Amino acid sequence: MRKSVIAIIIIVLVVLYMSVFVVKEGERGITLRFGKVLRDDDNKPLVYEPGLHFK
Amino acid sequence: RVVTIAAAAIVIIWAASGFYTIKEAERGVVTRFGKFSHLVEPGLNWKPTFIDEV
Repeated sequence: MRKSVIAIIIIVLVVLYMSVFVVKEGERGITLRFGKVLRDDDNKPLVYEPGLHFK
Repeated sequence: RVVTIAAAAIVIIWAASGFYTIKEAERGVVTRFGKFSHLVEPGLNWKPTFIDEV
């Protein structure tokens, strides 16, 4: 039960590191799943404020 | 049981090669066999390989 725990920990950490992305102050981010953009608040395109967000 | 394995392999290949994605700015025209079938919106979609083209 030693290889499995370190393996799950490292893969979880790398998955989280892949997931996180930061939008710089001067820019704004648009997210694309497959082709389309994410829609929110009654089918309105969403733009990310310059903060840390998860993908 | 080898025939069952072959059936599983071919159905898996059918499912995996059928999925396709089209960008948001784009719209897909899908034609069943050689005849136009419908229009697909910009998202992940599935089509029968060798049956219809996008």
